[PDB]
Amino acid sequence: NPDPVEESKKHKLKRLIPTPNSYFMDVKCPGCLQITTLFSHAQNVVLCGSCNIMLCQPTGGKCKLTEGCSFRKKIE
Amino acid sequence: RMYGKGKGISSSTLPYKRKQPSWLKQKPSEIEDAIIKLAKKGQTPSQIGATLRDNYGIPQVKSVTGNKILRILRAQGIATTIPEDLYFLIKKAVSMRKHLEKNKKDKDCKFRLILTESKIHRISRYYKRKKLLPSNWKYQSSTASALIA
Amino acid sequence: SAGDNINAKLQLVMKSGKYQFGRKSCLKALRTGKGKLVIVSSNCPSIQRSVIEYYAMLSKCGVHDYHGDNNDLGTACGKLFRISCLVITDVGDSDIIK
Amino acid sequence: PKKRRNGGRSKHNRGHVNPLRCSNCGRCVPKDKAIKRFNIRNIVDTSAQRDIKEASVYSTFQLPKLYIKQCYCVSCAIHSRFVRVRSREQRRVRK
Amino acid sequence: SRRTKKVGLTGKYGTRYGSSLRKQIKKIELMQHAKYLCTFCGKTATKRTCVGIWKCKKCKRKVCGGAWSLTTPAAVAAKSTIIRL
Amino acid sequence: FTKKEWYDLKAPKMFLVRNFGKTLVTKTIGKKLATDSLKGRIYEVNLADLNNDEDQAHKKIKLSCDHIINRDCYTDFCGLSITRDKLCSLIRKGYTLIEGHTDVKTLDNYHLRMFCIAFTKKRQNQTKSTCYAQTSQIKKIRKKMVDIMTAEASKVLLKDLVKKFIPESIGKEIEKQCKKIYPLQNVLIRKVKILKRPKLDISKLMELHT
Amino acid sequence: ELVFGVAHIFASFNDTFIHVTDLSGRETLVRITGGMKVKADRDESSPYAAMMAAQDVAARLKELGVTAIHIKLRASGGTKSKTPGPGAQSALRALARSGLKIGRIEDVTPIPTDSTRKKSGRRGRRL
RNA sequence: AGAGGUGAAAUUCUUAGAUUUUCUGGAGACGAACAACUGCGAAAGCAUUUGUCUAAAAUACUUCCAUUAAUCAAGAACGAAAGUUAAGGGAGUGAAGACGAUCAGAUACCGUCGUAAUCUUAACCAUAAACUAUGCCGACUAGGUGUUGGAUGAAGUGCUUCCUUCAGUACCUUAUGAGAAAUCAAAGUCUUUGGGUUCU
Repeated sequence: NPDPVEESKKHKLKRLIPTPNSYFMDVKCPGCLQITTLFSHAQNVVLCGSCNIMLCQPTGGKCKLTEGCSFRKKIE
Repeated sequence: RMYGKGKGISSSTLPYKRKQPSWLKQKPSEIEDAIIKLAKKGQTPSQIGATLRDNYGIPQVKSVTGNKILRILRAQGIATTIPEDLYFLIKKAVSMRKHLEKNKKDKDCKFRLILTESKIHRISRYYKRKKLLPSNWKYQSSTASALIA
Repeated sequence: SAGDNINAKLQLVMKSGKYQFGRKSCLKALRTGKGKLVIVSSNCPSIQRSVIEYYAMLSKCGVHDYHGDNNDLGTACGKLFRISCLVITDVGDSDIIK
Repeated sequence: PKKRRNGGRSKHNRGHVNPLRCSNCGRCVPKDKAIKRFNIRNIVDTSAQRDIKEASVYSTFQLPKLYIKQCYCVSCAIHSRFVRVRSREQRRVRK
Repeated sequence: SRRTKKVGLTGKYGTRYGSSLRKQIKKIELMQHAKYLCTFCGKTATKRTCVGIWKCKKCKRKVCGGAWSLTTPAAVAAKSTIIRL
Repeated sequence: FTKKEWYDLKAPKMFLVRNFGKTLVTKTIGKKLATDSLKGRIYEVNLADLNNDEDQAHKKIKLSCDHIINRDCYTDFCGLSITRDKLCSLIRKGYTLIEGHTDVKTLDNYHLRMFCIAFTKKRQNQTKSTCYAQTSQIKKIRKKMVDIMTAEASKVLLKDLVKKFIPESIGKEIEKQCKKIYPLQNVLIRKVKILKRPKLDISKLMELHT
Repeated sequence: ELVFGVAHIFASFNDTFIHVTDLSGRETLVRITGGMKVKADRDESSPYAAMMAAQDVAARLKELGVTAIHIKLRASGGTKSKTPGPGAQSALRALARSGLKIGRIEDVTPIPTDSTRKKSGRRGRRL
């Protein structure tokens, strides 16, 4: 029954209601205490505001990110 | 797909939420100012939106400000005279023609050049059916090298 | 893409900044010191490129040897005539300086 | 009436395959259609291996092996009984 | 308007000599009378002066070349091999 | 015939048995010195019967008769090759084989061309039927292996180059580095050919014979 | 004291060449083949002819003084055929039985990494 | 002292040393084994290495434009092999041809040789069982086994497998689906007959 379908996350993009798989997050690089926004499935390299350091490596998917930091989904 | 085979359904699908994301406290005035500055520094609107999303964290500029990026770019009067897709097609055709001139034995490059110029003519016909491209515009294949302005 | 980047920067300055092409104009710009960057085509006659480099090194202005000939330099500038030498009086919002 | 679903060869997503030459008759046959036998065989029968061992030294000498890799056209393979005619239903079975 | 269907510059020969001979001489007269790129000044103004000499109308500079074209494949290949080193 | 006399064949110092066979030459009459004829002939001899170990029976060395004194020929390294049966046994359907070759000169100005061959491994948890590798990985492996077989064959002399062929150190090192790109099974220098050699120096020939 | 020669064995669906030289490959000691061991214009490739060829060369090697022999097997050539002819079996058999030391055996038939065109048309032989 | 070759043979080469062994140099060709019911390409077709140039596809995208699209008489690009023209090349194979055999005959099948051709360059030619004998675009309809290229999540050991998914690519079974049947997951959703379009 296709209306109240609940576990269509494993379904390919453009499900019954097409919703993108990407999202946005904030990264707290350890020892840097800086604020910036970051896109999952990004395509460019980024630099922090406080201390100039790389954060994510642009690849064909969700990037590699750095060795550490605390990265949290910023969906409200 | 226009030429060849393969459906290739890969694309980007916008989220259901049409409004500005709630977390975004950014203001449309500086969004437009940044878009103008970035276009002035010189980038096509597609990659303008790309770097806007990646480095400024403002997805779907149409959500932040109630219109499209090429629309504001035109409203500022600084939009280019040749649309992005037509310009890129012309650039690719120019490059492959330059290559063909040296290697005229590249039948495959000849075939692909024919396809590219067919696309150019169809796209230009559409763009001049719209008023946003002069009626006398033709794209003869000689001056296309400098036509990139 | 060793020439693609410089061609793109040239296209950007042609739109934004002010420039001048021609041996006489570029020589005058170097004399007055208003030149910031001089582009020399690979086709430039040896004497002309020599005097250009001497003027530029006197006036502390950079010289960039174009990868193409004067036809290619004109095409890159968007003109339909040979150029063979360029002076950038000012750079607009272009990264050609570095 | 299309005796075989694959047309007697193994060509798919392909226009042309380079032919090889039958090891028996020398006729050109497409590589995917040719019947290939990679036979690994001794130089000598077991009786002669015993004699080679007893006329050899190192007390561990191992008789070399022949790797031949023949390929045959349909007619040559059928005549050499490398393949059988088989029945209509058994024709589908490959292994 | 178009003056000849296919004879081209060989129309000066009328009906004399064979058709094959006229076509063969046309093929190379086309490139013997053409203008070539002067790599020294960049202007396509190099014309044949004599059987193996090519002069640029702008440079006033002349260069040894082929009988009917500024360059021949055998010479350009040799130059390429030399410059490879 | 009755006018032919035996000659002994000697092997260089780094080898084991040092006397691997006899050769025949006709009489020394006329302008035929019967030593010019003996000079510069090639002997293809296995390593099993040269170092008395079975595990190296798959390789054969070429020795070129370089000097003759009295009655024995001393020879020198002239080439290397693995045997056909082993080469064919190494090739099985389901794996991609890597082939590479390079030209390299040693400190002795000894110009060599070396061909090495490799195969892809199956690892343990694959549970598949094929071990094919992407052409990009093929290219990377070939580049890495050409560089490796060039560097350590160029920074070493010919004698120690041969004495490092003997333990196939090249294959061990190529594995130790290529574990991190694609697992490879038995990889060895398939063949070594002497492209050109310096003028004969009897001094160093006898130095490596003694 | 053990002295070694090299026997190039050539089995090619016709006369089986038996060719013993020294280690270098020059200085041929004895070449017998199978043509002179049978005078029927046939059976040149036969085991019958190969066996007498092999015992004859073994006798001559014994009288020459070489007692150990290496083997180099060869089949036709790079275009004709890859499989050794009927005579190789009996050549090796008789060389073993004749009593001389047999050392190392190796297959050396010329194998083209190329594909130079072989005889007969694309239709091949019709017999 | 024979060697080639054959179902036997012969033509042919061969005491001036053939065939055979080994080495050196040259030449043209080809690019095996890996090599697959695998990949790429509109089709023809495309397999030695490296470099440069060039394009394509899939995937990922909260990037841009916003109907720009589908199919197409005329017209255009490409179009195996053979063939034609002109230079070069010319090893091997080899339409023609010449021999030797077989046969009643054999101008054929077989064998020895061999011109054109095959190869490169520059032009023509525009045809093949150019075949999946199946035009292109779109929607829907079923399970399983694989396999190629991406992307997602997790677990054996920074490394590798499994899960999901897109796009190719085959195969097996199944049809109260079709078909004259062979068979077909399209050749189905057709007398319960009309998605669009071209050709015959």
